[PDB]
Amino acid sequence: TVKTGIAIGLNKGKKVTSMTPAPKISYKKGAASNRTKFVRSLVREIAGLSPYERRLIDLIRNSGEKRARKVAKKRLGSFTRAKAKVEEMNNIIAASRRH
Amino acid sequence: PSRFTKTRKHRGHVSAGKGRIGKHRKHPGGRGMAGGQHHHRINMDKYHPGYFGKVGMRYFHKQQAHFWKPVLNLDKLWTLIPEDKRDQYLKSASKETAPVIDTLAAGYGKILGKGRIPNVPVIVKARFVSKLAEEKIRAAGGVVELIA
Amino acid sequence: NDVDPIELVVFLPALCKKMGVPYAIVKGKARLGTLVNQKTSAVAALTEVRA
Amino acid sequence: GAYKYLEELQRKKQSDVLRFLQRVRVWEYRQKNVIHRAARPTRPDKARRLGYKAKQGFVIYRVRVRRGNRKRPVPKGATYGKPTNQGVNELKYQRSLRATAEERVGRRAANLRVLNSYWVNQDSTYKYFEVILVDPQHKAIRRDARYNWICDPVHKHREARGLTATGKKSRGINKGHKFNNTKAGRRKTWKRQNTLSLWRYRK
Amino acid sequence: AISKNLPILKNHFRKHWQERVKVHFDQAGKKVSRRNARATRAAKIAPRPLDLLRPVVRAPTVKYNRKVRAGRGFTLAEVKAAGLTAAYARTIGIAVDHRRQNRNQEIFDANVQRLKEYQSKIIVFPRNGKAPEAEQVLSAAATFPIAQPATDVEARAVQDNGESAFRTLRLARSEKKFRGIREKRAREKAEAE
RNA sequence: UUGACCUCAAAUCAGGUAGGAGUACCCGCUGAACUUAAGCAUAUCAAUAAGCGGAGGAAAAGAAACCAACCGGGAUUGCCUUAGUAACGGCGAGUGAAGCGGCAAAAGCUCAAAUUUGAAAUCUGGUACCUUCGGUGCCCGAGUUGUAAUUUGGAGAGGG
RNA sequence: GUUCUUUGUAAAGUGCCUUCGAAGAGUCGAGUUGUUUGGGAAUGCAGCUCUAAGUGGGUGGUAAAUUCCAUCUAAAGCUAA
Ligand SMILES: [K+]
Ligand SMILES: [K+]
Ligand SMILES: [Mg+2]
Ligand SMILES: [Mg+2]
Ligand SMILES: [Mg+2]
Ligand SMILES: [Mg+2]
Ligand SMILES: [Mg+2]
Ligand SMILES: [Mg+2]
Ligand SMILES: [Mg+2]
Ligand SMILES: [Mg+2]
Ligand SMILES: [Mg+2]
Ligand SMILES: [Mg+2]
Ligand SMILES: [Mg+2]
Ligand SMILES: [Mg+2]
Ligand SMILES: [Mg+2]
Ligand SMILES: [Mg+2]
Ligand SMILES: [Mg+2]
Ligand SMILES: [Mg+2]
Ligand SMILES: [Mg+2]
Ligand SMILES: [Mg+2]
Ligand SMILES: [Mg+2]
Ligand SMILES: [Mg+2]
Ligand SMILES: [Mg+2]
Ligand SMILES: [Mg+2]
Repeated sequence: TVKTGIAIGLNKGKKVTSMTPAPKISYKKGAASNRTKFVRSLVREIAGLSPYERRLIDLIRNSGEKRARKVAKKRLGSFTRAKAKVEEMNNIIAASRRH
Repeated sequence: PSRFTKTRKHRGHVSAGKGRIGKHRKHPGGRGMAGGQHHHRINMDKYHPGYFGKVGMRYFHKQQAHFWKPVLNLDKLWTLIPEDKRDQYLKSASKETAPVIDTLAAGYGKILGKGRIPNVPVIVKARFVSKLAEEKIRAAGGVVELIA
Repeated sequence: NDVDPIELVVFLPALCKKMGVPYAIVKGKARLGTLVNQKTSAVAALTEVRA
Repeated sequence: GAYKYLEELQRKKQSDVLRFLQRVRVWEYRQKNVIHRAARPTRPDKARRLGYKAKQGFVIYRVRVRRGNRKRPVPKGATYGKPTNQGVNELKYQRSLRATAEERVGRRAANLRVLNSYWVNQDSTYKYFEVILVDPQHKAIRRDARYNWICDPVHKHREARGLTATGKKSRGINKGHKFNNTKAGRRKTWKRQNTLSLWRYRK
Repeated sequence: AISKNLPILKNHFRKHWQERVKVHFDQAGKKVSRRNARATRAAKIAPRPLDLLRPVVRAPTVKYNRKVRAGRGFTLAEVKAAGLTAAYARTIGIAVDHRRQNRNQEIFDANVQRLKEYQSKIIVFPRNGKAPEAEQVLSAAATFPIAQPATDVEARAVQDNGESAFRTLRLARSEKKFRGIREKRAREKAEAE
């Protein structure tokens, strides 16, 4: 990431003395927050799975993670959300009776 | 001003210089660029070849600052040196204490090699340089220093 | 047991179970309000009690 | 506190508990009047998030708005123009149902100021909203400098002028290249871009 | 209406453009009004230079990155290094910008230095004192002008090492162009069965 | 049987508030066609006229879920530019911004989400007195389904 | 400028170490439809259907998968010139 000093090429740009400014408290907007982790776990206990989450668990158990990811991409917006939802569903499956 | 216009002279002449047979009507050929392909095709093909159709590829959200690179030819290469010091650098053309020229500070991105420079070493700082420009600078005994 | 928007207290049994806090679903937010000198309270807690 | 639990639970709208509550509450709201005063917020955490406080001068109104497109009100579907404007049945009313809800609520309670609103329920025919309103004449609001800004006359019918959250959303009031058409006002930007500026010494 | 050999014009006057024509007849009146407003603002505010001290800042977009200019406000790091708090600087006439960040030691040092010069060249009056008239100067920007940093010396010795700067640029461009394909080739050549 | 609570009502109940006008400028909704394309349907006129709702002395916007790709800028607005350009378009007629740069003016901020829990510390109203754009005392009431203080991401909080 | 006032062992700011650091949901986002935009495999807006997450989310002007990077912090609010 150190500049090469010339106006073309991979790390193009002027060589300057870097500083590494202090980290903003933003960029931590989606942080861990034990409080919210506890609350989310408790709410997941109180309210169970959505119908599509139950269907995704059934698909993971029977027809495979690829089919589950396809159905999750159809249900949710995008492929990344589908992957995250399938990972959460199979974590739920693991944390269920088949520990 | 109005008093020097031909319409003052056309007072008293019925057609105002616009003809009796083909008068001054509203839009006898259509408005604007109408008929450039149909009844103004001759005036389009002549004096405007290439007008119709597409010719290359598109560029969404093009920023000209990305392509900002003003070119300075070697033929000047010295107007960037102030006139007061120009003579004393032209004399005493020494490889040591050669004048340093910041072309980027002068406001140029690339140095081109059109002209020929006197046989005086000059340290040229540029973002980009043409091959012949650099060759002539080294022949004159200077060097090109790449900057950003 | 009669909190009109029930979401305010539905998690309370599960939270009490998770933290090991004894809880009773009792009759009357008005009764808890009489406990705490309010019209209604919807909850009442004992943390420290005399010997 | 309990508001974080309310917030997280409210996001599980297709869970069994929230489905049951949705059914019961949508039936009750459909039984009540189209616009009716709500004694308290149905979602108190959401009301706090949107600015509501449990003090005198804060008012909640529940409102029912018909769902779907905006059919062109032309008689017999005749538009009397070019085919590009013959559309009747697939026109979308470039303003939100939430905006309609709070506009009707403001018209009803013209003495109050619409502070905010939030979705609470929906069926096929209706969408249900709760509108948070402030009494600018109440002394509890005229004092309490955190809220007496809404007592200024410049905030009359902000829901009618699109100055609430849904109003700014519908007007497209956001920063960035995606909102070049609507950043300082769509019509204002159009006027600026279609104004011919001539100086004394012409440029 | 395509006449004899003339350039194709693009005059956009097909709307009701005469409904929106702004002739700046009030250029002189507005200049007088701006001068009056500046005079009354200078009189109204305490002896104070009619604007806040602004930091030195590097322009983006290489068309302009060669030059330095006044920025919005000093960063929190710059204020702390100059020895003030942001709240106090905002009240003693320093623009503070929480958004700008310091990644360039030269610019950071220059801003800290001009903050120190500002503190040395201003007099903060006591809240409950005598406060003699201090001969208000109208421009902190004029008091502390922004200087373009000097990069090199007027004359220097030639240090040609046979580098062929043109070849250097060509090779850097080619290395950037083929970096991904060479990385992919290395990955498939280090397969190790 | 009595006393609450919740919800919902009534009163020429105590005190208030809204309507309507103006509408040059402003914030939105709705919304054409004449016209141009030498015809004409997409397009253009025009996100305009007409219609409707809502303000002020300005309005709106506004302190980045911004711009950028830099050696990085740093709320919003406006002017000069960018630029009749990138781009859109029976790629026809036509249309058409934005970053940077100079300048005018500059100003920054606050809620929700925190247990005050050794003390609802908060507030409307009535009443009495007073030095009355209000204060003090008392009394109801609001409020624990949360009113104060404390914190707003630039941070900040709890301990030492 | 001057006088009664004295606020208050009340409020605020700053260094060091430690543990933390709550940050907005039928919302973002996606599909489709209509409208609109210079925004072009879709600029904003709106209807309907689906509907998130928290080392997340949005953006990075060619759709997609994979891997990085950069930059901000939406779905709440006030503010003079
Ligand atoms: K003729
Ligand atoms: K019509
Ligand atoms: Mg004659
Ligand atoms: Mg004649
Ligand atoms: Mg009440
Ligand atoms: Mg409808
Ligand atoms: Mg009465
Ligand atoms: Mg006409
Ligand atoms: Mg025609
Ligand atoms: Mg004709
Ligand atoms: Mg005709
Ligand atoms: Mg009109
Ligand atoms: Mg008025
Ligand atoms: Mg003004
Ligand atoms: Mg305003
Ligand atoms: Mg902020
Ligand atoms: Mg800006
Ligand atoms: Mg030009
Ligand atoms: Mg147009
Ligand atoms: Mg504090
Ligand atoms: Mg937020
Ligand atoms: Mg429309
Ligand atoms: Mg890209
Ligand atoms: Mg505002």
